[PDB]
Amino acid sequence: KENKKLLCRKCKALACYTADVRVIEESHYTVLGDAFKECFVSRPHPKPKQFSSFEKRAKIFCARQNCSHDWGIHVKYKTFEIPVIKIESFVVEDIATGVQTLYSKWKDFHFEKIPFDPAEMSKLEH
Amino acid sequence: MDKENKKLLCRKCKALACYTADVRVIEESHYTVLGDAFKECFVSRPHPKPKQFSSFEKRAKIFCARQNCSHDWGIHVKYKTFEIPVIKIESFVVEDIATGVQTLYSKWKDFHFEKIPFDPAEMSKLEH
RNA sequence: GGCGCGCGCGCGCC
RNA sequence: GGCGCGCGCGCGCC
Ligand SMILES: [Zn+2]
Ligand SMILES: [Zn+2]
Repeated sequence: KENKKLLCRKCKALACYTADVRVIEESHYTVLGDAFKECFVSRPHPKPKQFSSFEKRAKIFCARQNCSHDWGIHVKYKTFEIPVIKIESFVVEDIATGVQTLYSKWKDFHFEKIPFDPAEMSKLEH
Repeated sequence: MDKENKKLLCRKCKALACYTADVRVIEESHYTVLGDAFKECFVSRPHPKPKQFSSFEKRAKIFCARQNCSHDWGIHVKYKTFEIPVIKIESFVVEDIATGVQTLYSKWKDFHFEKIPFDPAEMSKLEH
């Protein structure tokens, strides 16, 4: 349906749009685009682990000045290296009303959840 | 012997608070404790945001009597003609007497024991 | 990241 | 007190 914005919960800076969100295995969420990479920084995860289909390499934080709010992790998924965000760190804002809402779990936030597609990235990267 | 009775220990200092046998439930939601033995285990002071709700008149927040703990245990209310303490299971360690196993419950609804309903006749029979 | 629990605390409703 | 929500810190399992 309509498009929404994701704002950092701590500093409230624009993070990304739900239009660029892709769902893996119906439970993990990543964001497509090179623009988004400017929004977060990556750093060594203290306790690296491997679950489901990923290999946890680091945690990502808000790229902003004094913010650095924990946004999620960065992993290895198949032939890719992608960030994985937790809805709990962001504020969802309806673009046409300014109405903001907070979700604790991805399952409680109902929007168009488009599945992650490897062919969708090799088309934008090649 | 009844091997369902449980001890309630202050979560912060581990001191004995009371037994589940002395616990009475008001309106299927609020839990209070019977007897003076329990009255010696806590202290109280006026509540910040309180008073009227349900059939209660929140008259104070109660804490663990141990001067080196003072853990929050609940509140004291005016219920009908009585003045009673109301406790939150979230503040205690549940220890099963028969096996010593300790458990932590965040909600009364999760703690399963023989829940005896509060009854004024009981209150009275013990006052005279 | 998902799920779960713990510790400390704030706010609303009754 | 019950119920809901949020803030900060930590742990377990995958
Ligand atoms: Zn931020
Ligand atoms: Zn204590």
